[PDB]
Amino acid sequence: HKSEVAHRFKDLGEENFKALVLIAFAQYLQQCPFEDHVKLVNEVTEFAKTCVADESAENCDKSLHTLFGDKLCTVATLRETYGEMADCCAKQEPERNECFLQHKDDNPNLPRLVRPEVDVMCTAFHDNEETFLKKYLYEIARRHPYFYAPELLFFAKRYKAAFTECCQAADKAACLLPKLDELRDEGKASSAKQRLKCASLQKFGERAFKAWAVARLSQRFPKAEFAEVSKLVTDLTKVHTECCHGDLLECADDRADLAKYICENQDSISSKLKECCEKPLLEKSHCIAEVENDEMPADLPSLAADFVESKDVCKNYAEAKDVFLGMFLYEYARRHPDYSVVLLLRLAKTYETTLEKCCAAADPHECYAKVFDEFKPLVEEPQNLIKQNCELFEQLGEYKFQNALLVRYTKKVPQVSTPTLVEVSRNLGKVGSKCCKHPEAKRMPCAEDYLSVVLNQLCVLHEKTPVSDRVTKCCTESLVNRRPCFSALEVDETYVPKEFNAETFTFHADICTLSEKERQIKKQTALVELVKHKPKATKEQLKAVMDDFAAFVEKCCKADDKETCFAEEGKKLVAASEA
Ligand SMILES: CCCCCCCCCCCCCC(=O)OC[C@@H](O)COP(=O)(O)OCC[N+](C)(C)C
Ligand SMILES: CCCCCCCCCCCCCC(=O)OC[C@@H](O)COP(=O)(O)OCC[N+](C)(C)C
Ligand SMILES: CCCCCCCCCCCCCC(=O)OC[C@@H](O)COP(=O)(O)OCC[N+](C)(C)C
Ligand SMILES: CCCCCCCCCCCCCC(=O)O
Ligand SMILES: CCCCCCCCCCCCCC(=O)O
Ligand SMILES: CCCCCCCCCCCCCC(=O)O
Repeated sequence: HKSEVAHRFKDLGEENFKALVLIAFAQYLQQCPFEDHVKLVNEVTEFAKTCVADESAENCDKSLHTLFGDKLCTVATLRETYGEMADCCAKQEPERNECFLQHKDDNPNLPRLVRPEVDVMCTAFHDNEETFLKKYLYEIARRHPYFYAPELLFFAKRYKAAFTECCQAADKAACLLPKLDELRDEGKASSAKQRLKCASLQKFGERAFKAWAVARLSQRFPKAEFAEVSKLVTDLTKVHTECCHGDLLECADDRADLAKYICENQDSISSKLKECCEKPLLEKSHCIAEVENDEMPADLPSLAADFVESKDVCKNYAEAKDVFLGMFLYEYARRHPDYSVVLLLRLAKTYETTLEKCCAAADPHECYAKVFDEFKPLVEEPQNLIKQNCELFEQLGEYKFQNALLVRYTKKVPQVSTPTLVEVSRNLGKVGSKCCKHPEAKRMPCAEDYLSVVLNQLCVLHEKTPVSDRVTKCCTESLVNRRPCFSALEVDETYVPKEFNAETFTFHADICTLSEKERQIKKQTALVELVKHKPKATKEQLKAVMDDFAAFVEKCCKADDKETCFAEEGKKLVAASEA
């Protein structure tokens, strides 16, 4: 249409318009102060209206990329503050915006945002949330310059919802802290999931991304015929591509295009999309990616007919192989929402290998007549692994559970950072606590999601500075093999325990006045070093020693005097436990 500026304002809404404009500028001009942006966001919302009023107002017919670009190159401290970047202004069109895109900083050099106190948070809220919420939005925006504007928008309107319901409450913190934490982790398990969709696209290939796409998409839209899922896949993949590139506009659009094709052919695709395609343009796509598994036609056969028995199997393969291996995955995938995508993938890898050896051969029919056998062991592993993993967690709490994982993944790899062996140890915890709260039916997919991010923030931290091969081997490995590879570590015979240095195992009264989280971390931390010291430690020598540090805290951080309770009663463990 006529002037893209009005098209956007009218259909997005002055409100949303500002939010996204704020974000968009904040994602590029990471250095400039919040107050600056506010001035931009109005100077622009004020201009925009000029078209929402008579779209043929000077400059309205310009392209948003030209507009966006033109006003960047208007900032002033552009060079003084950005430099290199000021140099895109002398370039051009297509080239000017692309130039700008190459200069946004993955890892910004700002401080960690401290989370102030419920009280000031509240007080500042009731107060003008405009700038309570816009500033914090601005803050998150610049620290994560690649996060999808509209989505960051959606988080925010929940962070808004959050203060709404707690700030006006009895005991505030109690209400909100949980929520806030929950919204926090929610965002990392989204930031990282967004940064993983891409690497995997660049590392393993377009074929791989598609494979995954057909899998996940079928499980979700099981009554959609293959050619449909197939069409939805090619689109996704492209969508997932221009988005990884990072051109927030082209990205947004595609997602909208694909968003509304689906909307316009739901009968072919799904039912459960009724209540999402009634949403406004901005959410259409998000709502959908989050839609819920559609139901199966139940009456559905068995993959045996089409993939083992017939004849022509070998022929239908050769005749264009991915189509085939795709169909295979489709069918297998749609009949098993309860499997995590990568598991259907080895099923595919497995099957693939099998032909490939089989159609090359004396008698294929009898050569592969029996793969489904090769599948059972694959499917059963993660099922046993989740079963007894959620069972162990049923006994011990999140806390006592981590501590299990803590010892376990230290003996298997005591080279790694202690703080790291602690971070991940817990993150795992939460995953247990999360996804064990589901039923078998939805257990595995849910783990793959999280486990897949956690079990990576762990790699990069290890890519930061290497410490093990095994950990580095399981990290170079394929997204498909990455998991088992970990679930297949054994405990480091080679090593020699760490070197007694006590200043460690010594706990001054500090631990009385600390918080729930911190107390546990100081405990878990020593929990590790201790294992790092006496690696061959038993599930019973430990349990004792641990029951000892207990009632030692109970102790010291209790009866009248503290402060040397710990100290005298302290050393009465240090050497004290050693047996
Ligand atoms: C409708 C607009 C309302 C205002 C929008 C901004 C509200 C957000 C308020 C944030 C206030 C708290 C800041 C803080 O201390 O948070 C710690 C954050 O770093 C946690 O960030 P998250 O929102 O969990 O992650 C969003 C960024 N991700 C998803 C790219 C990682
Ligand atoms: C030091 C790094 C630790 C790596 C973890 C080792 C690999 C296995 C970790 C066990 C998981 C413990 C957390 C938990 O309580 O959940 C149960 C998990 O075992 C379930 O995960 P999986 O069934 O492997 O997830 C399915 C992912 N698959 C299907 C692609 C393997
Ligand atoms: C060389 C040997 C020195 C021994 C001390 C050095 C490291 C100590 C090793 C234990 C590390 C802590 C283990 C852990 O992760 O949690 C332990 C806690 O659950 C202890 O229970 P608490 O509730 O703190 O104690 C309560 C006391 N009660 C149970 C008697 C009431
Ligand atoms: C299997 C879910 C298919 C949903 C297709 C909706 C496509 C909208 C854009 C896709 C981006 C969302 C990423 C995701 O679904 O994980
Ligand atoms: C001057 C800049 C105006 C910029 C407005 C950016 C608009 C983004 C609209 C995004 C529509 C997204 C649809 C989707 O994500 O599914
Ligand atoms: C159109 C997609 C065809 C899917 C082919 C099924 C074979 C299993 C794929 C497993 C992931 C492959 C990883 C890789 O290619 O290195």
